[PDB]
Amino acid sequence: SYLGGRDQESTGFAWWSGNARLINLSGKLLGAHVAHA
Amino acid sequence: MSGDAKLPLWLIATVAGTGVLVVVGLFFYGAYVGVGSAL
Amino acid sequence: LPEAYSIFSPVVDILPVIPVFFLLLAFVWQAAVGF
Amino acid sequence: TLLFQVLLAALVIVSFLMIVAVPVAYASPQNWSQSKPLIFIGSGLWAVLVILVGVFNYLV
Amino acid sequence: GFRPINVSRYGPGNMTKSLRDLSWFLRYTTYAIVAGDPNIIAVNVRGLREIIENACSSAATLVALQEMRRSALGYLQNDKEGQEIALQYFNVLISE
Amino acid sequence: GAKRLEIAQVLTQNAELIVSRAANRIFTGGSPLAFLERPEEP
Amino acid sequence: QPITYPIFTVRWLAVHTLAVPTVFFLGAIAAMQFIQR
Amino acid sequence: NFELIAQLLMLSLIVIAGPVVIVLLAFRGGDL
Amino acid sequence: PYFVVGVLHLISSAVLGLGGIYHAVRGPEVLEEYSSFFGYDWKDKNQMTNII
Amino acid sequence: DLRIVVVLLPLIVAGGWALFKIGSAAISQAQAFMK
Ligand code: CLA
Ligand code: CLA
Ligand code: CLA
Ligand code: CLA
Ligand code: HEM
Ligand SMILES: CC1=C(/C=C/C(C)=C/C=C/C(C)=C/C=C/C=C(C)/C=C/C=C(C)/C=C/C2=C(C)CCCC2(C)C)C(C)(C)CCC1
Ligand SMILES: CC1=C(/C=C/C(C)=C\C=C/C(C)=C/C=C/C=C(C)/C=C/C=C(C)/C=C/C2=C(C)CCCC2(C)C)C(C)(C)CCC1
Ligand SMILES: [Ca+2]
Repeated sequence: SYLGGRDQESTGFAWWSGNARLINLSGKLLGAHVAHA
Repeated sequence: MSGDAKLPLWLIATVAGTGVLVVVGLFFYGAYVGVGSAL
Repeated sequence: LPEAYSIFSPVVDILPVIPVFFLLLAFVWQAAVGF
Repeated sequence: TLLFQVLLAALVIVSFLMIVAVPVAYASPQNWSQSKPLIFIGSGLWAVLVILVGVFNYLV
Repeated sequence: GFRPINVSRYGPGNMTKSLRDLSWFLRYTTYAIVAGDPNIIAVNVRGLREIIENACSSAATLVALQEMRRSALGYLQNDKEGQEIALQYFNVLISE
Repeated sequence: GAKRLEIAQVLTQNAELIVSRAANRIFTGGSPLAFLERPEEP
Repeated sequence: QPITYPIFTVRWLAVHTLAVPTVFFLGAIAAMQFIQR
Repeated sequence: NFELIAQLLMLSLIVIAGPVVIVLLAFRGGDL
Repeated sequence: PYFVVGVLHLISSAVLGLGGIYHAVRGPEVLEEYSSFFGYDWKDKNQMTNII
Repeated sequence: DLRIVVVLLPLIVAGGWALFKIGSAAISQAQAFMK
């Protein structure tokens, strides 16, 4: 039903606060830190 | 090339943003050579 | 600064500055779409 | 040691080829199957050539 | 406004209905080519999009079926005669 | 009809590849082509 | 259907003033910087 | 200064080497 | 030894750079849903102590 | 005073490009408001 993606209006977060689409996404948070490390 | 009349805004925000960022980068290079350098 | 590698002394001089360019790239991507 | 020009000059132009071609392959669903292998010949060339500049560091 | 959907957010029981439809979109296209009439494509597609509007993405189906069409006509580059037949028939599947 | 069978005789053996061309642009995290349930032979 | 806008207005003169003396002065600054004592 | 020129050229190549990954995705239709 | 310690960090960033682009673009979005190892929920506290 | 001549030569090619490239629409905008 969901599976919106990364927009303003599916998650309630804007273009800034530009990670909090990845609080609950487990897999792409790993790609945040490994690109950061 | 006209769907809209030119390539869009984020492409021209880059090269006219980098064109700003090179000129203020040219100013900090000019603190180190030239007449105000004391070198 | 090693003798064999040498000539590179142009290219490896700039190599710290590219993590500043990794931040600004993100802004360009955001400007692209979704914002 | 005149080989140490052209080996590492080939490395800097094939690793410039990896700063750009890896998000293209990763970036599209359309070409992923076709392009998936092309990273294992892509990075597999870049792996053994970084190995080959390693042995040619000590030899000169 | 289209983004490609991830399988992990979608669901394995939700996508096993999805992936068999992609074979089924061309299995009826192969049926309609030997049937000589595109009626069976143009009658089993009307309102399929407003059936699957809740579960599947409507924007993801158009881009999938277009490149399903474009890759199929790339296989017909040798005969030079049936490629314009299937271009007429795949365009019924896109426009319906 | 002899030509119309030949269009089906190019698409039937190529239909297993053509979904892997199709689904790889709309799906990301998995090899969806092997995530299918094809109808078995016997 | 369409809307036609005028090219020159008061703001075409408002934005060119403090931009025609901007990039003519940007150039002057660069020129001043290259030269030395 | 040839060395300086080369260094500057290296800096050049590499800055807009960034956004040519972005525009090539944004015009071939890759999901950005 | 000062030269080889940075090239061993310069080459180790590229293979650490492949992970952060595979797991952010091509890889799975639902980290948790897999082989019952990683992912988590931030609330199964027995799992979150195992990460530490 | 030859040096004032070379510095206004980019000033006159600035407006010299403004004649040829837009100015067909400018006289139609000078045709506007009936004056
Ligand atoms: C370990 C560090 C860490 C991590 C991983 C996070 C993680 C997060 N923070 Mg965060 N934060 C931290 C430390 C951290 N925080 C600290 C220490 C501060 C205080 C400065 C903040 C302040 C901050 C803000 C202000 C808010 C968050 C938010 C968020 C969330 C969204 C992030 C986002 O969209 O980025 C947004 C990124 C940007 C907008 C880019 C801004 C870039 C800045 C301006 C650069 C600063 C200058 C920099 C040094 C460059 C200098 C260049 C030089 C040439 C001048 C995410 C969960 C948001 C939240 O609550 O969501 C849940 C939120 O609104 N963060
Ligand atoms: C340390 C910096 C950092 C890192 C690692 C990330 C990482 C991420 N962010 Mg992010 N972000 C950052 C800073 C960062 N951000 C800042 C500063 C902002 C504020 C402007 C944002 C704002 C932001 C938003 C608003 C969103 C993200 C999202 C994402 C995630 C997925 C990206 C995506 O789907 O687009 C994929 C992007 C592309 C395909 C464009 C191509 C770009 C390429 C991949 C860059 C790398 C190229 C590189 C040079 C090649 C390396 C060479 C190789 C050999 C290794 C990803 C994990 C998104 C998310 O939550 O995911 C759903 C999202 O919605 N971020
Ligand atoms: C101990 C190591 C450490 C820690 C804890 C952090 C922590 C962080 N880094 Mg960072 N970084 C480090 C080392 C570290 N960095 C090093 C060594 C490099 C290479 C020079 C970088 C390069 C880097 C880049 C390129 C980016 C980060 C970003 C971030 C933020 C991650 C998430 C986010 O969007 O927050 C949201 C954060 C905010 C809304 C504002 C935070 C403002 C902080 C307090 C200022 C300093 C940021 C960071 C610590 C230093 C980066 C310096 C420079 C490259 C910009 C977070 C503040 C991302 C970011 O957000 O940039 C600001 C980002 O794009 N880092
Ligand atoms: C923080 C780091 C981190 C974490 C937690 C993960 C986690 C994961 N990755 Mg992954 N990955 C990472 C970094 C990371 N990755 C990096 C940097 C890359 C680029 C090389 C990859 C490339 C990658 C691919 C290509 C795949 C994964 C996959 C997976 C998943 C399944 C793991 C599995 O079955 O492996 C099996 C584990 C082994 C066979 C054991 C090998 C262990 C290594 C090679 C030995 C060396 C360990 C080392 C000595 C420890 C100290 C490190 C030291 C050098 C600092 C799992 C969620 C899979 C996935 O997403 O599912 C489809 C997958 O196919 N990863
Ligand atoms: C003397 C030199 C200049 C000439 C000949 C010139 C020419 C023009 C022209 C012809 C237009 C109308 C655009 C069109 O309808 O085609 C215009 C508008 C504009 N110019 Fe310039 N320009 C000059 C200087 C500048 C400078 C230095 C800047 C700042 C970078 C600038 C920024 C703009 C902007 C922002 C507009 C749009 C403003 C508006 O129409 O409301 N111009 N210019
Ligand atoms: C996935 C996974 C993970 C992770 C892992 C990792 C992260 C790893 C890393 C790894 C790495 C990080 C690797 C790296 C490598 C590198 C290398 C191997 C390099 C090499 C090189 C050489 C050998 C050479 C060198 C040289 C040169 C170049 C020249 C000069 C001289 C010399 C010789 C020095 C974990 C555990 C989490 C979990 C499980 C699974
Ligand atoms: C402010 C802003 C802006 C602007 C920006 C700019 C100005 C710029 C950007 C961006 C950029 C411009 C970025 C860049 C990037 C880059 C990159 C990302 C890179 C990559 C590469 C690398 C990493 C390297 C590699 C290598 C090595 C390692 C060594 C040798 C050589 C080679 C090449 C191989 C805009 C308005 C738009 C928007 C808003 C914000
Ligand atoms: Ca160097």
